[PDB]
This record gives sequence, C-alpha cells and structure tokens, in this order.
Amino acid sequence: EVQLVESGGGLVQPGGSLRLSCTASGFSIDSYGFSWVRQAPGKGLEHIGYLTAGGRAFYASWAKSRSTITRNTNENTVTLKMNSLRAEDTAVYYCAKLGTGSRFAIWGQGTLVTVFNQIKGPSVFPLAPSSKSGGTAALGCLVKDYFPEPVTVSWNSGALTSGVHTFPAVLQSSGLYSLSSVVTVPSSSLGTQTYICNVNHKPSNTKVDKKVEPK
Amino acid sequence: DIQMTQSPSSLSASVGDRVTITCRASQSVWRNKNVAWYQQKPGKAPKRLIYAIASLYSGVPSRFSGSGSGTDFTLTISSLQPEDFATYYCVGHYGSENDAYYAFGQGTKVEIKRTVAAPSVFIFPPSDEQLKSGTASVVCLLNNFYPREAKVSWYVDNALQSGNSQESVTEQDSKDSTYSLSSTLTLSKADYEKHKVYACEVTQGTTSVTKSFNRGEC
Repeated sequence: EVQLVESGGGLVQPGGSLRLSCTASGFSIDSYGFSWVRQAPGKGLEHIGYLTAGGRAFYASWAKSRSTITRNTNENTVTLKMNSLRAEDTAVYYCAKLGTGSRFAIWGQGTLVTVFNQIKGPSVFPLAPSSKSGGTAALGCLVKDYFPEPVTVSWNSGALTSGVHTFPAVLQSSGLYSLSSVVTVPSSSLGTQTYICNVNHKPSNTKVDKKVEPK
Repeated sequence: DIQMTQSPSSLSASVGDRVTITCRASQSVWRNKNVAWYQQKPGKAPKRLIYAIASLYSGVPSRFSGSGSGTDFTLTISSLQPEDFATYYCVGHYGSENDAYYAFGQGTKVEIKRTVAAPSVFIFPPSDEQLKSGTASVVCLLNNFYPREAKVSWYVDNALQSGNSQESVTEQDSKDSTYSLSSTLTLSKADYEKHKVYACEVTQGTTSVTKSFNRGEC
C-alpha cells in the first residue's frame, strides 16, 4: 500500500505560494529525513531541499531564496512552501527519503503545481482523413490555443486506443499550448465507423468532443 | 553547489547489450558513499536501483551493478532487458558545514535499436472552421518510423518556409519501437488563401518524401 502521500497541489497564480504537504501512513515522519524533489514537464529531476530526521532544513541554491520546509510530528507530515512562483516552477513535486546511502528509501506519487497567467479552454479542429487513401488512412484532432497544460485526449470515449498518437504539447509564440492527437485506421471504415476525439481541459472545466468526418 | 555530470545524455542499444552509464563529480569530494542510481519510466515515479555506490536493493535484478572511484560513479547493466529501457539518474548527497544538498544528473535516456523504418507521411489542410478564426494551421504527420532523426520542410507555392513551424515527437512505442512526429505550419488566413500548393518534405538520409495538396481541391 501507498505510505507517502503528497497533498495541496493545484493551480497558483504567479507570485503566489505553493503549499504542499507530505503525509506518512504506517510509520513516523520524525524517524527519517525527507527531501522535496520536483520535475518540470519533459525535464530532469531537480532537488529543492530536505529536512533531517532531527529537524534542521537545508535548501539548494535556487530554492534557498524562496523555499521553506517544516514538519509536524502531531500529524505525521512534512510541508514544503515556496513563494514568488513563476513559469519554471510548474512541475510535479515529490517528497521522498532519497536514501542514497541507507537501505530505506521511499517516494511519493507526486503532485502537480501549475503556475498560470490565464485560463483558456481549447479550440478543437478536425484533421480530416485523406481522400487520396484501400489501405490505411490518417485522421485526428488539432487542440489549439489553450492554457495551461494539460489536456487529455481519448478517441470514441476510450473505445479506440490502438494506433493513437497524442503528441506532447508545444508552446506557441502566442504563449498558448497546442497539440495534435492522430490515429491510423483502415480506409474502408471511413464511411462506416464514426470517429470522435474527446479533449478534456480540466483547468478550464472544458470538454470538447469533435466528430472527424471525411472531406 | 556541485554538479553530477552524466554521460551519455542518451544512448541506443539492443537487447542483451552491456550498457555503461557514467556520472562525474564537478569538484572533488574525494570519497562519497551516498551516491545512488535511479530509474524512471515514462509517466512513472523514479525508482531506486542502486544505493551506496554498489549496494543492490532487494528485488532489483542483479544485472544492475554499481561501481565507484571516489568521484566518477558508473552504472552497469550487463545484459539489457525489455523492461530496462527508461531514463537513469545518478544522485549524490554532499555537505560541508552550512551546506547540504542532493544533486541529480542530467539523466540518460536508454532507447532500443531496431530496423530502420520509413514513415507514412500524411498532410492535413486547415479546417474551414479554423479559417473563420483568421489563422490556418497545416499539419504534417510522420507515423511509425526509425530513427528519430528527420528533416521536415514546408513549401508554400514552392517557397521554403522558415520560422513559422513547430515540431513534436512521441516516445518510442513500447510495441514496435517506432517514433511519430508532427510538424505544424502556422499561417494567417490571408496568406493561406493567397497561395495554392502546400507541401511537406520529409528527409531521412538519401530519401526525401513530399506530400502536398492544392488549396481547394479534393
């Protein structure tokens, strides 16, 4: 069972303060030291700081100016707090006993902190199948001009999963994200099978379903 | 405060190969025992494999072997396996007096070799619904190919474009070990309606494949 749980994630406007709290179940947080580590989308692992099993907290260079790690033995929790948030602070935040030189190492499942300057739902346009296709055709959806990440894309409410490619979103010069989800299907089905992409954008509570018809 | 410089930033090796990932210390802490090796699979949390330079954690396959030299720590996978293709990070704890911190490596993406495969190239004109919004995205798809290195060029009425396109690539498919790539050309409605021929050129080595459409023809 999961014994290290991160809470308090969510969206935060720039300059605001994330307040994440690691929680242990089945043992004690006073008995071991714990680190906070973050991972930006598509980036490596970055150390923030850690708190000794005693009670002294150490921070890294970037996190020194802004971060703060405390704990509370009464609730079996250690808590990270940053401030002066910005775009590069959007990451998944883990607490973990790194255990680089001891036997016990335990990680959390992580939690997402999203820094946003706006909340814009996506526009979904079709990627119509090729008319020049008895072989395999390509079709898909263009998820354009949304913020912040992420959007999830499924096909026919999950029924169609094979051959689906949902690309990583790119940041456009407008400062909005854009991605495509594509699927390859047999050409003979283009008059028989209906194809609908389901784009969910939880930050803006928008779900867009789009039917992708030939021509 | 210190730097765990990893190498190589990425590598490709088939099953059974002997992979060697290295990790240096920028400075010199002379002898550090608290170096670990972590593994992270796409969309998964990091998983520890080696702690204390060489101690193999219980449950970890013995093909993973940790090796030390004071400053340069080396992860060695003797016989590569299908579940061993992921990103590996070295981490080390360092501290003096009023300083203490962990330092991760840049990572090492371990990818699996396969037979070269040419992409199925598809080109998608902008939808009429988008044109009403004043912008036209043209999308080019390169589906299920290997290797990832390819040059995708856009021609509008045979004039090579530049500065108005963005690319995106998936990870290796866990089944066929292939990549898929998309190139999105962004034009204004006015520019899109001025020109007729839209082309996507995909270049891999000695082969170039161009897929085109004429604006307004089915």
